[PDB]
Amino acid sequence: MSQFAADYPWLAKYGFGPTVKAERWNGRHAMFGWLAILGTGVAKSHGWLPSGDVALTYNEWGGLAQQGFNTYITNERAIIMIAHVHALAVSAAAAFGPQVLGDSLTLLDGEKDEDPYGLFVPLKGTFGLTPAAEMANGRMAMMGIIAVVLTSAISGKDILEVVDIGTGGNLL
Amino acid sequence: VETMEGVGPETGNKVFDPVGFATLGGDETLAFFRHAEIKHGRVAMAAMVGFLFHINHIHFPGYLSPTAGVTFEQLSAVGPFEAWNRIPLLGQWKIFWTIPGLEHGSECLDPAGPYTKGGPPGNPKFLKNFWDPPGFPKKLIEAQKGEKLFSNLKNGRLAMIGIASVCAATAVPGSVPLLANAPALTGPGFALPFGTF
Amino acid sequence: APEHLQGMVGNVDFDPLGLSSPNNIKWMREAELKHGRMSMLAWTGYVAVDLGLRFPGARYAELNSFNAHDVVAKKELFLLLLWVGTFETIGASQIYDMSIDQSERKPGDFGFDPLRLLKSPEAPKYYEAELVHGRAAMLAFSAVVTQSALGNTAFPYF
Amino acid sequence: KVNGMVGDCKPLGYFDPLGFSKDASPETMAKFREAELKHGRVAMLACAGMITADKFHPLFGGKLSSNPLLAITQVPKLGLLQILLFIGFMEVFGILNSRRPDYEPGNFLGTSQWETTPTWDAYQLRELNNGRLAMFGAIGMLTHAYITGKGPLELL
Amino acid sequence: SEFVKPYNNDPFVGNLSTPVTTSTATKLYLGNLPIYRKGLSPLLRGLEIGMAHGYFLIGPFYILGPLRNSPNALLVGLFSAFGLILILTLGLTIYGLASFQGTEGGENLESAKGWRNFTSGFSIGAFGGASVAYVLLDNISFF
Amino acid sequence: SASFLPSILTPVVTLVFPGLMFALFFVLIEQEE
Ligand code: CLA
Ligand code: CLA
Ligand code: CLA
Ligand SMILES: CCCCCC(=O)OC\C(C=C=C1C(C)(C)C[C@H](OC(C)=O)C[C@@]1(C)O)=C/C=C/C(C)=C/C=C/C=C(C)/C=C/C=C(\C)C(=O)C[C@@]12O[C@]1(C)C[C@@H](O)CC2(C)C
Ligand SMILES: CC1=C(C#C/C(C)=C/C=C/C(C)=C/C=C/C=C(C)/C=C/C=C(C)/C=C/[C@@]23O[C@]2(C)C[C@@H](O)CC3(C)C)C(C)(C)C[C@H](O)C1
Repeated sequence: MSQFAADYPWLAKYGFGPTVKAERWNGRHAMFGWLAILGTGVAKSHGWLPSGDVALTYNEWGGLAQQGFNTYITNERAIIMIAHVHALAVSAAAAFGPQVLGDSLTLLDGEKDEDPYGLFVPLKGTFGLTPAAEMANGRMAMMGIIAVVLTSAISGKDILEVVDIGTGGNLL
Repeated sequence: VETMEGVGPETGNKVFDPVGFATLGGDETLAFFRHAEIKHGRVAMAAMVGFLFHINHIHFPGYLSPTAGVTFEQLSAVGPFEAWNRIPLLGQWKIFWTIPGLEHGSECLDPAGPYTKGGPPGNPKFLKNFWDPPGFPKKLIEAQKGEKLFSNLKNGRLAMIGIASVCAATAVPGSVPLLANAPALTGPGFALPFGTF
Repeated sequence: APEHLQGMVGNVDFDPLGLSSPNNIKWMREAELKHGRMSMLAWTGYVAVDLGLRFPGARYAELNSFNAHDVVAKKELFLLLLWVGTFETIGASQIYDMSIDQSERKPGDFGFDPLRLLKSPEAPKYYEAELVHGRAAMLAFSAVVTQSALGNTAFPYF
Repeated sequence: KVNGMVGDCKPLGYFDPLGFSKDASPETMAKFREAELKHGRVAMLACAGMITADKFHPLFGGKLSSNPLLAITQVPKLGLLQILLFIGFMEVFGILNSRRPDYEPGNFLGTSQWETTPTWDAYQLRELNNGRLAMFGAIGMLTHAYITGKGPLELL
Repeated sequence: SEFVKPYNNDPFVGNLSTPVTTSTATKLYLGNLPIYRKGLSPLLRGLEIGMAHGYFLIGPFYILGPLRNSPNALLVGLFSAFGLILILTLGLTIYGLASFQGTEGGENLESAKGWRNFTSGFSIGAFGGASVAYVLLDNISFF
Repeated sequence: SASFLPSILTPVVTLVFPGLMFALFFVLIEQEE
């Protein structure tokens, strides 16, 4: 807090660093990415459209074809990458656009960061579209991402399929 | 205000107004409605004279664009509203580009302003000698031309009714009883600009 | 009665989910009015095309409103896209100016009153008639498209 | 120079028969001078264009020389729209010049701020006389191209 | 005559009143552009600059890029225009940070609030102009 | 699978990191007392 405010005054002026704004935004991103992980699980389940066995040739994608160890980049990774790039373009338009209908990514001119604190953020009495409940949901989503990453790394299974243990028959 | 003109006999000497319309807005809305009524009337009377010329096979003794090959003779061979579909493709452009020029001038270049705010509706007399290239009204008194304007409005309404009847009879057979069947009045019943679009 | 931001045309204080901040009220009204106007035009066009009105020509005939979108997209809907975007650009100017500052420009008031019908004594009734018709037409067009998507297109969509 | 306006050439002087400029407001004079100068400039462009495009037309290849055929045989609709957009931009700037309270009529350079000599009036008269000549020449060129079907450097 | 005179009636300022600097045509052009037009908030100035610039910037990447002879030429050009627009937006933000510090704000462009509004308008306008020119370029056979 | 790490790290590091460092360094240059 004040340690990071004194350590990085330029960075803590604009709300960056360990602040409540950063953690709320990261929780929202974790929620949408949980939805995206579930959607990609459905994508491998149904086989809506992308196939991940064919390759990306040089003659249609340039130097963004064969890149790692002279290894082909597949159409599934390319499709998910293109979707992520479009999400990032919408993200840049929202971050550097007019601040309408939205909490700002950064802090504006001389405004203090909010503080719904944390600890346990009482669920009863804060139901609905309240900042404390959305905050709790994003915090739980970030912890779910951390737990899924650790479980997949330990078990040696796919990140999309280590959650398939905890669903049972679901999507894929 | 609904004092204006067009209220006379055969309607009770009162405003014919079942639906609101006249009270849908204010004074400027009435001026716009009167300008629309007068312009609609004049267009209908002109269309009626042109349609009567077309039925009686009164065409110009010219050629109408020798490059295309269309002549005035086979523009009268076909029925009404199909002759407009055969006026090449530059002729529709020229008839049009002439008519917006008149519309833009008739609204813009008024020393008193638009008919909604200053100036009577149906008065493009600021276009010099446009209404009267000869004199015709040049010695007529004001009391005469007021009655003539009233006759203008009545004949315009009648011509609107008549051209609607002609379009309906050319479109839906048996709509007009006196028209019934006819040798002419055979065609699409409507004319799109530039033929198809 | 949710907050004090309400109190305008078509207000019955209906906000159960509470999606109305002090800032997001003018944008909410502008979005509702834009959706309502586009839905009135959309429902009228869908019904009128399915009722029998056709563009004169062999291409635009034999087509219902459901299977019209993938036929005229590259040729006829492009002109509508150009004109709608042309109007929406100046609309964007006015809307953004209203959003940041400019203490006039009530949401929906684009100034498009050419006939000057607001000079009538029934102007507030025109306001609530517009809003009620916009809500009814959003519901009506959503109904029409979701019913016609489930097989039975016809005219009556049931 | 009569009434503050250049003109009045030697072969025929203040050329106002029919009384178009008798007892007329200076606004009417400004409108008439704007019309005359814009006609002259458009007609100089037209005359030079037909003369050059009769014998030197490299922009699209073989493109004929009958001037009404030139505008329709090619020049795709985007090109005509771009020409119209350019001309509309210049006409909007003409309107904005006409609204200014220093409006010399055919003047986009705004020469009222700088000092002027009779040589400036002589050059303005040169522009006006060349403009009028090109007015007549452009009408004649279009008439020949319709009657015969050949351009200006053709027909000879 | 003399068409080159001291600039703004001051003979010792480092400028001249040539027919390029002080013509009425140049004043009408450079007094009605978005950065100079009267009665414009900084956001609208940035928006009107941005749409033209984005249209422009998606111009050269599609035709001359490394993937020009590819079925994905227009998409790659759009993405390259998006990246250049993001770089220009970052440059505008860091210029505003370095230039306008401890300012009062307001509708003036030379302030923190004004430059933030200008940068936001430029970014959203540039992304929109690139997208619009993508849409027009994908259906270029319409014209 | 270690065939992704070049294509991930090399653009991130080589492009994104010095661009942010140039922007941050320029801002730190031009801040005054
Ligand atoms: C339409 C173009 C046009 C216009 C608007 C003007 C306008 C003007 N001229 Mg001008 N002029 C023109 C063409 C034009 N000229 C041409 C072509 C010539 C060469 C013969 C001249 C030669 C000329 C001289 C030598 C002088 C002027 C002067 C003037 C100014 C005052 C006279 C006046 O009131 O005229 C008003 C003019 C009009 C209202 C235009 C009338 C257009 C009619 C309707 C044309 C009718 C047809 C026509 C007779 C023949 C054309 C058809 C033919 C191709 C077959 C005024 C600004 C005087 C001046 O500058 O004073 C300082 C002066 O001394 N003019
Ligand atoms: C060493 C780091 C590095 C890397 C990884 C790249 C990567 C790339 N360069 Mg590049 N370049 C670099 C340094 C680098 N450059 C330097 C130092 C110079 C100057 C000498 C250039 C000059 C250069 C030119 C002149 C061109 C490239 C092109 C390309 C692209 C190759 C063509 C292709 O397949 O994609 C095709 C491109 C796409 C599919 C678009 C991808 C969208 C963008 C790039 C992603 C967004 C990135 C984001 C904005 C980064 C933010 C940075 C900011 C935070 C500081 C690729 C994106 C070509 C290119 O971009 O094609 C138009 C091209 O024409 N480069
Ligand atoms: C100073 C030593 C050094 C140098 C010059 C390089 C150089 C390179 N490494 Mg690398 N690397 C190093 C140490 C070094 N490595 C160490 C110790 C590790 C183990 C963690 C790695 C792990 C590593 C991976 C996994 C990958 C590279 C890759 C690369 C290449 C692309 C650049 C890049 O993305 O790096 C990214 C490197 C890192 C994120 C690791 C940090 C590197 C060291 C620890 C930092 C040393 C800083 C050095 C002292 C300079 C200080 C001044 C500086 C701030 C200006 C490039 C040839 C990529 C490759 O193979 O491309 C073909 C790639 O995918 N490196
Ligand atoms: C056309 C633009 C006109 C500009 C505007 C204008 O001047 O307005 C005047 C105007 C109307 C009007 C108005 C007034 C009522 C009069 C006044 C109003 O005043 C106000 C303020 O209200 C304004 C307005 C606009 O309402 C209309 C002017 C129309 C004009 C000047 C029309 C030229 C056609 C020439 C043709 C068709 C040539 C065909 C040539 C063709 C089709 C060929 O085949 C040539 C050919 O070579 C080809 C290709 C191959 C060769 O082998 C064979 C030949 C040699 C045969
Ligand atoms: C208290 C204290 C100490 C401490 C501590 C501790 C324990 C600190 C722990 C911090 C911790 C544990 C921080 C986790 C963050 C997780 C994040 C940010 C996840 C983001 C995930 C996001 C934003 C979502 C990303 C994606 O959605 C995207 C964008 C697309 C999807 O396709 C993929 C996914 C879903 C992944 C010390 C060490 C003792 C020293 C000192 O005393 C101070």
